[PDB]
Amino acid sequence: TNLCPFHEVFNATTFASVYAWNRKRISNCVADYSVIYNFAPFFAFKCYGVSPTKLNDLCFTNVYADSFVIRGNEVSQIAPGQTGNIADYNYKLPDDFTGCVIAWNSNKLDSKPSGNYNYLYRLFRKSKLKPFERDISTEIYQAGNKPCNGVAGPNCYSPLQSYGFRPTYGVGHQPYRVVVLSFELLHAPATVCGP
Amino acid sequence: STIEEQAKTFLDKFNHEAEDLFYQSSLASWNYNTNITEENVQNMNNAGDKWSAFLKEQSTLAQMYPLQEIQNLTVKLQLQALQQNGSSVLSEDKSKRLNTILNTMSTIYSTGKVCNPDNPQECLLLEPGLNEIMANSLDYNERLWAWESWRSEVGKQLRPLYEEYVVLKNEMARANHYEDYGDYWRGDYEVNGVDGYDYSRGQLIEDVEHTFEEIKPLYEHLHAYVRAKLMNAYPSYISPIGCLPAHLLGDMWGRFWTNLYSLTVPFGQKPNIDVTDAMVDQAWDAQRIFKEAEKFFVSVGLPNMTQGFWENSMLTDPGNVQKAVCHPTAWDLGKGDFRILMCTKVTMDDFLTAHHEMGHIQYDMAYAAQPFLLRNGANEGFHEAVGEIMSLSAATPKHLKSIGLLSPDFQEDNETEINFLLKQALTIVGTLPFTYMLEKWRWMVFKGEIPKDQWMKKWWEMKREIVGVVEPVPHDETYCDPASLFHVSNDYSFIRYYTRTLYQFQFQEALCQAAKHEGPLHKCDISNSTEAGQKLFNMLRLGKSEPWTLALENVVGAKNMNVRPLLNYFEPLFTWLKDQNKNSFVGWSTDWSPYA
Amino acid sequence: DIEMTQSPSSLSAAVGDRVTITCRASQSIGSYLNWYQQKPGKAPKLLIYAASSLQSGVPSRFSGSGSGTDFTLTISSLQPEDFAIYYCQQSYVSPTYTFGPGTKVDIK
Amino acid sequence: VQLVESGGGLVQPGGSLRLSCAASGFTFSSYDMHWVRQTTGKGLEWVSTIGTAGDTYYPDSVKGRFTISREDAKNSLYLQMNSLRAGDTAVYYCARGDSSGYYYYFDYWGQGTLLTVS
Ligand SMILES: *[C@@H]1O[C@H](CO[C@@H]2O[C@@H](C)[C@@H](O)[C@@H](O)[C@@H]2O)[C@@H](O[C@@H]2O[C@H](CO)[C@@H](O)[C@H](O)[C@H]2NC(C)=O)[C@H](O)[C@H]1NC(C)=O
Ligand SMILES: *[C@@H]1O[C@H](CO)[C@@H](O[C@@H]2O[C@H](CO)[C@@H](O)[C@H](O)[C@H]2NC(C)=O)[C@H](O)[C@H]1NC(C)=O
Ligand SMILES: *[C@@H]1O[C@H](CO)[C@@H](O)[C@H](O)[C@H]1NC(C)=O
Ligand SMILES: *[C@@H]1O[C@H](CO)[C@@H](O)[C@H](O)[C@H]1NC(C)=O
Ligand SMILES: *[C@@H]1O[C@H](CO)[C@@H](O)[C@H](O)[C@H]1NC(C)=O
Ligand SMILES: *[C@@H]1O[C@H](CO)[C@@H](O)[C@H](O)[C@H]1NC(C)=O
Ligand SMILES: *[C@@H]1O[C@H](CO)[C@@H](O)[C@H](O)[C@H]1NC(C)=O
Ligand SMILES: [Zn+2]
Repeated sequence: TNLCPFHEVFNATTFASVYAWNRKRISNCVADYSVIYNFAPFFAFKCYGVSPTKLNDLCFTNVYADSFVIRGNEVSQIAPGQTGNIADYNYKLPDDFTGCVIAWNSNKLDSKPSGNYNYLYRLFRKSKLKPFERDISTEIYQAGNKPCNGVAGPNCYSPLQSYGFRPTYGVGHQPYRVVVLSFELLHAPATVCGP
Repeated sequence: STIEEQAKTFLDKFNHEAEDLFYQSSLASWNYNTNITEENVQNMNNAGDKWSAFLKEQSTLAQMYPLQEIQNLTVKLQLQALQQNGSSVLSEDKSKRLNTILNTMSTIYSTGKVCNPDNPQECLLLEPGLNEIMANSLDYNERLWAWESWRSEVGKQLRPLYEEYVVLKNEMARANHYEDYGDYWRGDYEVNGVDGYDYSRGQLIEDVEHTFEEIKPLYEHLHAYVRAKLMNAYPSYISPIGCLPAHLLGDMWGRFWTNLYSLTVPFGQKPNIDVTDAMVDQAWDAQRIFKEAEKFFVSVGLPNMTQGFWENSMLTDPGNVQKAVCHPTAWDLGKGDFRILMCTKVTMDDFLTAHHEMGHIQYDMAYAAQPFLLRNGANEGFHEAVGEIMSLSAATPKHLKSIGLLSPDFQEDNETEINFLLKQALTIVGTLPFTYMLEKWRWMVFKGEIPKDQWMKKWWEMKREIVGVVEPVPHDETYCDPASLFHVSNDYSFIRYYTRTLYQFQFQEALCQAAKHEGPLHKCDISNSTEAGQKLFNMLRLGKSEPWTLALENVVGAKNMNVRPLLNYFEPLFTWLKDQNKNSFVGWSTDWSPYA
Repeated sequence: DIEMTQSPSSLSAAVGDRVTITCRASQSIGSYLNWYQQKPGKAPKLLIYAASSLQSGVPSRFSGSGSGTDFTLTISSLQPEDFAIYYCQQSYVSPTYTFGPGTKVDIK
Repeated sequence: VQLVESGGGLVQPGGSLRLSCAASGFTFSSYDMHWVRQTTGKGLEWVSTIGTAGDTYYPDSVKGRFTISREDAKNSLYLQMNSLRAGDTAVYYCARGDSSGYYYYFDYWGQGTLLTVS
């Protein structure tokens, strides 16, 4: 085994925003999901298509790990066939998903008494999101029939809004770090898997 | 695009920029109520200023979306909340004058001083002092002196600046396309659009005057009993034929009749239920009280309270190191933050207060998922009702015997249980005519059908035909008797109390009927009844998203407000009163006047 | 959770007839659904996995057909040794697998 | 292959039991075990899951209340129940899980045991 990074995605000092979310293409070693079951209690462990118990023995061509921070009540939105603010505008999951979703609370690390406004998410967009494709933009979203020429104001809003996490928030409004694992196969010979 | 979707994109941005600016202000207010310092005041003021500026900007911006072109009955309510101009249509030179008048009223009421017509080194203010002398005193002349003195100095210097207040607020009401300023206040009892559930503003002017007709017998018999039992306390001061003096009701204005209990006890041989000694014997503390109340709430079906509640909420007075305002308050800071501020002492009164306050936190928790503008009670009389019900069930002897506060025999004799219904009738029944009187007078003084010169000719005329109270000494026109009250001096709608008393007992009867309770209604403990909790939760979750008619129907099954549950709850008391009023006189004449 | 519903509530047939029971899901589940038999007085037994595959041991008279959301289980010939309750359960969402309310097959 | 349950009885509310399931005829070190309960009307319901390498899974209902553990010394699976409520009255079965690839199922259930509260 070469220990291709799983202790880096979960132990990163700084995560990404909802509309950014870092995508890591991990297929380089023998998978060691034993550490996944450890590292604090999990608010959710909802592997789809594959039983969580019988991981650690299955040959996967390419693993995709996506990480971002959201609030608690939106954690249930990271699932196939779900409609919501995060699903329709920030992060979309296909209906034929084969992977896992792991969420854990991060009030101690990702919250400040004054407020953490470094985390952003999109709220308004002309059209919805196709599965697994990003959109980073700052153009003013036209809400009427008068072009604003890139100037905020009436019927012309900025698409990104900040969270503002504070330690005294409730469970549903607390920061939650989410790692989603996506699996797929290709015609290339399988080499990235255990003995 | 369409105007239908140009309002959703505005409220979606509003609901995210409002929560953050409301939480900051709420946290600042909590910090100021924990420490009373100088930095805390500045932080609170800054947060409040930012919140007010944001609300004003959004109210000015939101006017571009006409009401007639929008139809969902959910966005429309939020637009109604946001599009209210308020005190902004008036000229800039009039809003400042109105605010100055309001601040002058607040300062005049707060800084009260009678000083007694004697050595001016002995000055007694209202709280404490005047409230104490009206609560635990038996003298006639002293009570009359205090009653006249409070409304002499304060009342004279409060009426001349009340007329301009009325004129300016009526002008603002006309500017907001309303009829009067009273019609403005009867606006939270208005619903349009949903067929079969409409309730016009004027229809309230019927219901309050339709449900009050059949409360007249019970209150008349209670009034007769109180007068008979006060005959001996003040022998040559009250006549059996009619009304009673307003300075002998144990309260400064006669809002509550609780303090007369010690003078009107049914049977003084045996005491009332008081678990105060048991708290000391079993070493009770604040945390135990709150855990017991939480267990009571869980036994019905409602959930626990969050871990943040037990750690971020102060439950005992810190002491001399800090300065805290000891006043039981339930705080819904938003974003999952619920707290309770109360200086707890071992007493049954605090035991029940832990229950009214925990009710508001549960009712606040119920509608936490609704939009920001709809996160409130369906009307103004639903939050203090889903809170006074729990207290009733907690006070029940069965609940106290099921947790270990009384010796487990405690024969529930009818000799004693009638001592508990009368005490609650001295606070719940004795306030409804007062509220109806005050609200009616305020409504028809805003209406314009009571001239300026007849402001105080009609105030004491209503209190003779609706309530049984009469002035001790003549009051000329220059006085202002209502202005002495906290609510008249400031700006607070006062009819919410009536509409509450009449909702809490409806909800209690519905819950007890759902709990398969057999027997009298006052012996009803809704504990260990999941169906009652579910029935209550179906209403607590709605909030303002749906008309209060449907919310009331979800639990009661009646379209509108009713008083029959209230009369059923007091049926044994009413029967006893009938039994013991056979030799007395029931009813009051117009007046003989304490002055002659 | 993904609810599962079954139709019909009850079914009556004689020996040799063909009986079909349909199972409906709330969300798309692909081919992740399995079939169980609950002969009274005993424990449930696996009949068909992968919504089409025939488990080793069960008679071939049982057939599972479906793809997507709505699935069907059909017994071509009914026999007296079939009075039981049949359940459809999901495998797409783990480990919170949820069962259906079962079906009544009264032999008469 | 056989699975035998034990631990049935009556308990007052707030009590605790330690139910056991003994499996024979195969290798316990490979397959994974599940506890599934059945009530009249509500139907079968998954209660607990244990796998090969020290992982435990519970529903939202029975969370922080069940402590499933296994010992491979004598091929026995244990389940400890505390703070039992009135809704835990059911018949409990211990089942074995297996997959022919991506598709997972329960192979064998056994006999079961009864639990009731008063
Ligand atoms: C509310 O119920 C609890 C629990 O009682 C159980 O549930 C009931 C629905 C019923 O089925 C009872 O038979 C059950 O035992 C009561 O708590 C118990 O009260 C009894 C009083 O005889 C006491 O002996 C037990 O120790 C209590 N158990 C505890 C505290 O865990 C409670 O008294 C009921 N509340 C009432 C009656 O107001
Ligand atoms: C709130 O006040 C604004 C003005 O400050 C009102 O807007 C005007 O409404 C009148 C009514 O017909 C129009 O003629 C004007 O064109 C509007 N704009 C201005 C700048 O005057 C608004 O109608 C008021 N809202 C309510 C509910 O009364
Ligand atoms: C994560 O990083 C911290 C800090 O170095 C370390 O103490 C901890 O052991 C790491 N976690 C894991 C699972 O390695
Ligand atoms: C509130 O009072 C406590 C009492 O010691 C003090 O420690 C704390 O700093 C005060 N809070 C603020 C914001 O000053
Ligand atoms: C009203 O708005 C809500 C909020 O999204 C929406 O769900 C509902 O469908 C709307 N009403 C109608 C009739 O479309
Ligand atoms: C509520 O809290 C008590 C004690 O903390 C606990 O026993 C009970 O299970 C809790 N209720 C729920 C529904 O979790
Ligand atoms: C209470 O019950 C007794 C028992 O018969 C009865 O005599 C009495 O009239 C009842 N009422 C009062 C007020 O004592
Ligand atoms: Zn209150």
